[PDB]
Amino acid sequence: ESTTSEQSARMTAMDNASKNASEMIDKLTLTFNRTRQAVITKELIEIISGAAAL
Amino acid sequence: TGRIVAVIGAVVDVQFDEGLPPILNALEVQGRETRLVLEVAQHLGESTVRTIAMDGTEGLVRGQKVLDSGAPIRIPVGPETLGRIMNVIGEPIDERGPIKTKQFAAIHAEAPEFVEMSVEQEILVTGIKVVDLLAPYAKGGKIGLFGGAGVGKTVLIMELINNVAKAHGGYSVFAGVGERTREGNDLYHEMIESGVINLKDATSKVALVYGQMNEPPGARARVALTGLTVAEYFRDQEGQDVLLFIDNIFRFTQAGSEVSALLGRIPSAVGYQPTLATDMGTMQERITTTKKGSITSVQAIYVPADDLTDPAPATTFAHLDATTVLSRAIAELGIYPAVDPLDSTSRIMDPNIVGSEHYDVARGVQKILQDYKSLQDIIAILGMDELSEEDKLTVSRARKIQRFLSQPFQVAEVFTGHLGKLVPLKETIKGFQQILAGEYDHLPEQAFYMVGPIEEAVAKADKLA
Amino acid sequence: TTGRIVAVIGAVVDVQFDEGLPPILNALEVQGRETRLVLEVAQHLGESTVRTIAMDGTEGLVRGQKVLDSGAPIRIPVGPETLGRIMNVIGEPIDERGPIKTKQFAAIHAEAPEFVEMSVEQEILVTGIKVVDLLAPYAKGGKIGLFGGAGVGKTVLIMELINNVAKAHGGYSVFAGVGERTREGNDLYHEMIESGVINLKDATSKVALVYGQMNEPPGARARVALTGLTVAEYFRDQEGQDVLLFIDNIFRFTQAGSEVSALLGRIPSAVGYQPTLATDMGTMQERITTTKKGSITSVQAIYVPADDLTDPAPATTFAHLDATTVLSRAIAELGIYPAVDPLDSTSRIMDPNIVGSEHYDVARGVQKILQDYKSLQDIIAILGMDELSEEDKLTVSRARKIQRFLSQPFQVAEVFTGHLGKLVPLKETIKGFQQILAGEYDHLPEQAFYMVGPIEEAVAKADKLA
Amino acid sequence: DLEETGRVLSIGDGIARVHGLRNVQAEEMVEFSSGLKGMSLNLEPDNVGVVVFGNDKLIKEGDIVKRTGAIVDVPVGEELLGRVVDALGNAIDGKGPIGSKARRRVGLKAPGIIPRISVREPMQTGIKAVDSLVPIGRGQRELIIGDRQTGKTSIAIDTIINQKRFNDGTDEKKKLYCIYVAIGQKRSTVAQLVKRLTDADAMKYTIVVSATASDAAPLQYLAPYSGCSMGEYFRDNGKHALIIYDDLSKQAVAYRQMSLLLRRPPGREAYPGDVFYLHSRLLERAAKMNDAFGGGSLTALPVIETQAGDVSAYIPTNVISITDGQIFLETELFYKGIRPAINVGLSVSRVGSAAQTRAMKQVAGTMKLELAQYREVALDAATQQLLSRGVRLTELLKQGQYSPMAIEEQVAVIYAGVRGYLDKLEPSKITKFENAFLSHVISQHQALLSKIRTDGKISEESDAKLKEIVTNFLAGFEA
Amino acid sequence: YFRDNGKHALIIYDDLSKQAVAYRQMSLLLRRPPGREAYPGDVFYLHSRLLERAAKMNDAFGGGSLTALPVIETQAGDVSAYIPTNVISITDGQIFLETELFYKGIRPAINVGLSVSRVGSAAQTRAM
Amino acid sequence: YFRDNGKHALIIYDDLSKQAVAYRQMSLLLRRPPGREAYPGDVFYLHSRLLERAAKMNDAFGGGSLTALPVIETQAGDVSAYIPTNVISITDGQIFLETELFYKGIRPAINVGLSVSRVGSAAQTRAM
Ligand SMILES: Nc1ncnc2c1ncn2[C@@H]1O[C@H](COP(=O)(O)OP(=O)(O)OP(=O)(O)O)[C@@H](O)[C@H]1O
Ligand SMILES: Nc1ncnc2c1ncn2[C@@H]1O[C@H](COP(=O)(O)OP(=O)(O)O)[C@@H](O)[C@H]1O
Ligand SMILES: [Mg+2]
Ligand SMILES: [Mg+2]
Repeated sequence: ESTTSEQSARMTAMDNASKNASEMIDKLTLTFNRTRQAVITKELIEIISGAAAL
Repeated sequence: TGRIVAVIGAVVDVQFDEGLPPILNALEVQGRETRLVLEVAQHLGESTVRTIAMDGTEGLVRGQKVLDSGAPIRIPVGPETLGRIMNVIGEPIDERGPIKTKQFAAIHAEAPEFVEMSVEQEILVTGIKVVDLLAPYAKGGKIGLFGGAGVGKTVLIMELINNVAKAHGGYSVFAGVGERTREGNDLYHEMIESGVINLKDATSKVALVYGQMNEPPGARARVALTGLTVAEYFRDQEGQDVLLFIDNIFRFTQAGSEVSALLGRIPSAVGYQPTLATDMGTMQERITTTKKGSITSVQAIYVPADDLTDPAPATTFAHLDATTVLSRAIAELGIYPAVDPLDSTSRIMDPNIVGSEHYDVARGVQKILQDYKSLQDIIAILGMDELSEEDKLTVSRARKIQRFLSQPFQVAEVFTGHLGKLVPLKETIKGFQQILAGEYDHLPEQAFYMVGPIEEAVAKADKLA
Repeated sequence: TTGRIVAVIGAVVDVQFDEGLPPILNALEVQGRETRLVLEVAQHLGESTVRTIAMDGTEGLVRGQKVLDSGAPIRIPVGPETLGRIMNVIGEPIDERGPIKTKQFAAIHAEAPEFVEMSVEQEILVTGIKVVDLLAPYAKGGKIGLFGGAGVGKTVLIMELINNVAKAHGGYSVFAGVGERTREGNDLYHEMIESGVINLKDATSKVALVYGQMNEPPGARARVALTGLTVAEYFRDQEGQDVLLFIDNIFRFTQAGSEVSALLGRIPSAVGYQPTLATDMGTMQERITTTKKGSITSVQAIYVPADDLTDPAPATTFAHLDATTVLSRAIAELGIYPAVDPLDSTSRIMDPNIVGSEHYDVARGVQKILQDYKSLQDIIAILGMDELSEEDKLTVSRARKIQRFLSQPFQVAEVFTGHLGKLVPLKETIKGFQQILAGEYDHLPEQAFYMVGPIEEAVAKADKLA
Repeated sequence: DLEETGRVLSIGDGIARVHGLRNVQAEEMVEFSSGLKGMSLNLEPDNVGVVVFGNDKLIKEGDIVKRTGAIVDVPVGEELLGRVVDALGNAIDGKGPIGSKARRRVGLKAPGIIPRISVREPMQTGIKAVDSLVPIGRGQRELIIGDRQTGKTSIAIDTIINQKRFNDGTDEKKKLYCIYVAIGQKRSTVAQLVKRLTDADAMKYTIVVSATASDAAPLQYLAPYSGCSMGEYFRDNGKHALIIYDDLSKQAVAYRQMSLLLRRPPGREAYPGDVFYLHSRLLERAAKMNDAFGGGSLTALPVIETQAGDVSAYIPTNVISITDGQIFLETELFYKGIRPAINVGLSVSRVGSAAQTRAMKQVAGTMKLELAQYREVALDAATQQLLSRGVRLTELLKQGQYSPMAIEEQVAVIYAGVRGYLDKLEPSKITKFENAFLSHVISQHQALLSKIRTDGKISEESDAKLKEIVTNFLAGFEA
Repeated sequence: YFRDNGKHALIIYDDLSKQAVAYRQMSLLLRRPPGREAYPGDVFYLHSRLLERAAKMNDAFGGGSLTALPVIETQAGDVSAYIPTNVISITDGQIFLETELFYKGIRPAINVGLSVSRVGSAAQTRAM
Repeated sequence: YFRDNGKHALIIYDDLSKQAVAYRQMSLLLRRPPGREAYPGDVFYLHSRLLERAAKMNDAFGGGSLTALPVIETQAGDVSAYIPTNVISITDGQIFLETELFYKGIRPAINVGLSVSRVGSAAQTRAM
C-alpha cells in the first residue's frame, strides 16, 4: 500500500517541480533576451563615444 | 558629368560642376566593363554628393567620370519579366538575353495615399486547407512565413504561386534578398520542374529578382523595391491581384543596417539603423489594396537568437496581417503542408470579415485540437483507458481533423507520385464542419489523410481494404 | 553691459559681449519678450562668448537679439512672506496673489556649509509608519530619501510623511516640486488651504511652495531645487530654526542636467549621463543639511530609472542620506503598502545605543527571519513546501505574517484603499512584532495581518472570519 | 534677401542645413521651394538647422528656403470635426479645405498650477472593467499599455463611440469631442478605423490626425502635439475633449531616429536623455480647467506597446511616471479569452474614487480589492474562497467589443456578482447569465435603471428591488 | 583555378574568426565607423563574398568545383555572437564540436543533434 | 613620512570607487577619450600606483611600514565589475562583505569562505 502511494506522490511532486521549473525558465529567458540586447547596445554606445571624442 | 572625389568601400563621393543629381538618383560610372550604378544618398555641400554603390568599387579612380541618368534606378516592367531573373538594377542575370519590355519603371515609388485605401478587409483564397480555414490571408495584406529548412517552405511558396495563378489568374513576383547563390539556382530550377516558370513559352507565373548575399548592402537593400516595382505594374497597369514573395525580410533589414553604418550614422538599439521603422514603413506601405487592384505579400521571417523582441522581427510584426508557422514536429508526424494549426494566426479571423460560418468552424477546429493536446498529456503519464467516454470521441475526431488539414500539392506531383489538389474555401469549411458534427465517426482515419475535398475522404475509404 | 545672442539650440543659448563678460552663474535678461526670460551663464567659451542655460522656453529668439547682464546670480524672495505663497524657479509669484513683499532677497547659488558648521545630533523622528519606525527610523535634522520606480508609492509616502510629521513639528515647511505632475501641485495647494496649513487671509501659513514641474524646459527643472533649498536655508539660518524641506522629485534635477549636457559640449559618461553627475549632485545636496545655526529635516523622493537601483542617478544618491526607504515593485505586487523593502532600507540611528536594545533586537529579529525566508524561496520555488522541515514551515509562517504586518493603511490613500488610515506609536510597533517573533500569534491566519494598525487589530480581524 | 530667405547647404543627414535666414526665430516654420514645410531647430553662427516635415529627399543643395514668421502652429476649431488630417493639419480625406478660422502653437506650455481644479466629472468609457475599477475623470491622463494585439486600440475606439449617447442629448456638460492621433500605423489600418467610426456615427464629433508608417519621422514626432493643440481649443473654450495617442511608442522611436541623426548622445535603448520630456510636456497639456479659465477639460489616453510584457522598460516607466494611472492589458489573459484582458491587479487610476458616480463606489468599492488579492495566489480556508470569488468577478468583467453599457446597467451587473449571487454558480455559466440578465433588466426594468441613473446612487428602494430581481431570475432556465 | 579548369579543390579556412579580427583592426585604424563588437558593417560582406566563391560548376562550364570548410571558434559555445552568426547564415551547414562530448569519449566530438548538411543525401553514395 | 622615518602607519581609502568617478569626470572634461565604462584608459594605473606605495621597509631604510585598507563599493554584489576587479587584482587580500550575511545576523558581514589574507609572518600571534 505504502509503495503505491509513494510512487503516485513522487510522480505528482516531480510533475509540479517540472512545471515550476518551466515557468521560471520562461521568465528567465525573457530577462536573458532583454539583457542580451542591452549589452550589445551599451557596448556599441561606448565605442561610438570613444570614436567621437578623438 | 560628375567626377569621383572619394572612394571608401561601397561609399563613393562625386562632384558635379552644375547639374547636381537629387537624392535617390542613379549614377552610371563611366569606363567600366560591367554596369556600376551609384545611388545618391546625401548632398554633402560644395556641389558634392555621397552615393551608395550597387556593385563592387575596386578599380575606381578619383577623377573618374560619372553620368547622372536623370532619375532613380529604373527597371523593366511588364509580362516579359515573367520567367526571367533580373538583378536590383533590372539587368537580366539568367543568360537568356534582353528583357524586351515596352515600359520601364523607377523603383522608389510613393506608397498609395490615404484616399486610395480600401475600407474593407477581404479574403485571399489560397486553396490550402490549413491556411484558408485557421489563418486566412487578406488581399493587400502581409503574411509572416516562419520556419527554417526541410519544412516544405519552397514547395509552399511554389504552391501559393501555382494556386493563385490557377484560381484568380494573377501573377507572382519573388524577391530573393541576400540569398545564397546556390539556393537561388536551386529555386530557379525547382520552379522550371514545377512549371511556374517555363523557358519555352509565355506561361511563366513568376518574375524573379535576385540580390545575392555577396552583393553590396546598397544592392541587397533595394531588391525588395525592385520586386515591388515589377509587382506594381501588374496591379496598376493590368488591374490585377499580384503576389509578392520576399525571402527574406531579415536580410532586407540587415542590408539597411549596413547602408546606415556605411554612411557613418550612429547605430540604434542592438546595432540596427536609426531609420529602422521608416525604412521598413516606406517599403511595406506600397503593399496595399487600391482601386486598380492589390499586392499581397508573403515574407519569410528569420528571428535572431529566437528573440521575437529583437528590433528586426518586432518592427516587421507591426506590418503583418497573418502568420503561417511551418514546423518540423508537424512534418515528423507526416503532415504536409507542415503548418502548425495552433501557432499560425490571422487578423481577419473575425465573424464580420470571413463570415459567421467560417469563424465557428475554425474556432471549433482550434478547440478540439487544443483538447487533443491536453488529452494526450494524460495518456503518456497514465494510460488510454484512464479517460472518460466522451474523451475518446474528441480524440478520434481530432486525429481525423489534423489528417484533413494535410493536402497533396500540385507542385509536389513530380516526386511523391500522387496528384495534387486545389480545394475551394466553401468545401474546406463544410468538410471540416462535418468532422466536428460526428458525421464521419464510422470511417477510418487514413481516408482523411492526404486528400482534397471531403468527397475524396468518403471515396478513399471504399478503395482501401 | 549688454550682449547679443549668437546661437540657440533648445535650452542652450550662446551670447557674445563686446565689453564686460558676465561671470559664470550670473543671470542674463533677454530683451524683447512678453515674460521674463533669464539665461544663466554656464561657461566662458572664449572670444568674449558665454554659453548659457535658459530658464524658460527659447522659441521666438533671434540671432542678434539683445541680452542684459543683471550683475548677479538668479535672486529670489526669502523670508516669512514666502509662506503660503507659490514661486517658480526665478522667484516670481505664480499664485495670482501679487508681489511677494519680502524684506530680503537671496541668490539661489550658495556655498555649502563648511565642515566646521556641521552638527552631530542624532534624535529619533517617529513617523507612525511601522516599517520605517521599526527597521530604518528617521532622524530629526537628518537627510531622508525615498527610492522607487514608476508608480510604486513615493508621492503617497511623502504626503503621508507631511501629514504625520509636519503637525508634530513646531516650525516651517518648504515643499519643492521638481519635474513632477502639475496637478499634484494643484491638489497639494488646495488641500493645504482647506486644512488651514496655508492661510490666504492671515500671516499664519506654515508652508512655502516652490514649483517647476514636468511641463518645464530643462534649465528650470535643473535649477528649481536650488530655489526651494534657498528658501529653506533662510529659515534655518535667519531664525536659527527647525525647517522641514520636502522634495518630489530630486532625480529630475539630474535628468534635467543630462538633457542640457547633451548640448553643452560635454563627452557623455556611462548610460549617456553628464560626466559631472556626481559633482553636480554633491554641490546641490551638501546645502540640504542641518548646521550649528539650525536644523533642516529633509525628505526627498528619488525616482529609479527602469527599476534599476544601480543606475548612476540613484546609485550616487545613497551616499547623501542618513536614512533610506527603498520601495519595491515586487513588494507592491504582493499588495503590501507601503511597498518598503525591509531588506534594503537603512538608517544611521538604527543602533542599540540610540534606539535601545529592545527596539534594535526586534528590528534585527524581523530582518533575520525575512532573510532566512528569502533564502528558502529558490528551493520552495521548485520543490514546494513539502520538502521543508516543521521548523522551516514555521519560519515561512512567521515571515509571511511579519511581511503582512509591515503593511499599513495611510490617511492619504483612502481614495484608493477604501480603508481608514492608521498611525501606530513606536512602542506598539515594537511590542507587536516582538510578539509575532515570539510565536504569540502562530494561531492566526496570514490575512488577518494585512492592512491594519496596531497588533490588537489583527486579532480583531481574525475573529471577523470563521 | 538673406534676412528673410536662405539657401540649402546640405541635406540627407536628417536635419537640413540652411545658409541665411538671419532674421528667423527659433522654432519658426519655414517653407522649402518643393512645397515642403520645416521647423528652425538649430540657430548657429553660420547656418540654420531645419527639421523637415516631409520627405527630405525632395530637397537639394541650393534650394530656396523662406521664412513664414510664425512659430510652428496648426489649424484649430470645430471645422476639423469629421475630418481626417495629416500632422500639419492638412486634409487627406479628399473632401477639400478644412476652413479653419483659428490656429494654435504646437509647442505651447501646459497650464500651470493656478488655472486648474481637481478632476470631478466622469469620462465614461462604457467598458465595465474601466468604469468600475479604473474610472477616468475629465482632465485625467490614463495610459493604455500592453503587448501587440492585446486590445489597446479597441478600448480607445469603444470609448469614442460611447460618447454619441451624450453628444446627441441635451446635457451639455456631458458632451465630449474626440481626437484620435494615429502615429506610425498603416494607412489601411487608419482607413478601416475611420470606417468603423463612420459606421457608428462617431466621426461627426471626432478629428483624426494621422502620421503613418511611410511618413517621415518628424511628422510622427509632430502628430501628437498637433492633435493636442486641436484638443486645447475645446479645453480653453469651456468644452471637453478626449485625445487618444496611438501610440507613443512609435512617436518615441521617430524622435530617437531624429536624435541619433543629430548625433545626440544615446542612453538606454539608444534613446536620447530628453525622451521623458518629449512625453511629459505633451501629457501635461491634458488638464481640467478651473471656472475662471472656462471650466473645460482635455482628457488623454496615450497608448504604449510593451515587448513581451516588460513594463519595467524605459519608455513604459517614463509614461507611467507621467500619467494619472494605467490600464494594463496582458497577453496571457487575452489569448485565454479574458477580454478586455485587463490585469485588474496592476491597473490603477491615480485619481480613483474622486471622479465616479456613487452607485459605482457602492459595488466597485469592494470588487477592486477582491482582485489584487486574488491575483497574488495565481480543503482550504478563506484563502480558497478568495479564489472562488476572484474567478466569478473576472468572468463578470468580460465584455464583447462594441458593446457599450451605461453606468446604471454596469452597476446592476456588478451588483449580482459582488453580493454573492453567482457564488453558487459555475464560472462557465457567468457569461450566459450576464447576457440574459442584462437584456431582461433592459426589457422591463427600465424604471429601476432610470432610478439608479438619475439618483446617481442605489437607494434602499432600488437595493431591495434589485435583490428581488436577481433572486427570482437566478432560478428558471434550461441547462 | 582548379574550379574553372574542370578540376576539384577543397579549401580550409582555419580560421575565419582570426580573419575578422584582423579586418576589424584595419577598419578601426582607418577610422571607419565601428559596429557591433567593434566590427565594421561590411564584416558580413567580407565573409559572404569569400564563401560564395565556393561553387559546383555545370558541365557547360567545365564540371569543376570548389568546396569550402571554414572554421569558426566560438566562445563558451555562443553561436549568437556576431561573427559566428554571420558565417552560420552564409554556409550550407555546420559540423558542431563540443568539449563535453570530447571528454565523455565521443571523439570526434560531433554533436549530431546540432550538426546539419543542407545538401544532405545528394552528396552520398547509394551504399551510404 | 611615517613609513620612511622608522614608524608605522595605516591608511584607509574610503573609498576608491568615488575617486575613480572623479578621475573620470576630470579626464573627460580635459577631452581625453572615454575608455571602458567611460573611465580613462589608465584607471588601473590610478589605483595600482597608489597601493604599491604601501610597503614594509628593511632596516637599512628604517624598518618602518605603511599598510593600506582601500574600500571598494560594489553594485548588487558584482565583484566581476571593472573597478572592483582592478583592485582585487592589486591587493594582497580582501575582506568580502555581503548583504545576505548582514541581514541574516552575520555582523561583521564577512564571507569567511571568500575572504583571503596573505599567510601572516608566522606572527599574527602564537596563542591566537
Ligand atoms: N472586448 C473584446 N472582445 C473580443 N475581441 C476583442 C475585444 N477587444 C479587442 N478584441 C480583438 O483583439 C484584436 C486586437 O485588438 P486591438 O487591435 O484593439 O489591439 P492592439 O493591442 O491595439 O493591437 P495592435 O498591436 O495591432 O496595435 C482585434 O482583432 C480585436 O477585434
Ligand atoms: N500607501 C499606499 N497605499 C495604497 N496604495 C498606494 C500606496 N502607495 C502607492 N499606492 C498606489 O500606487 C499609485 C502610485 O503611487 P505614487 O506615490 O503616486 O507613485 P510614484 O512612486 O510614481 O510617485 C497610487 O495612485 C496608488 O494606487
Ligand atoms: Mg510621484
Ligand atoms: Mg492598436
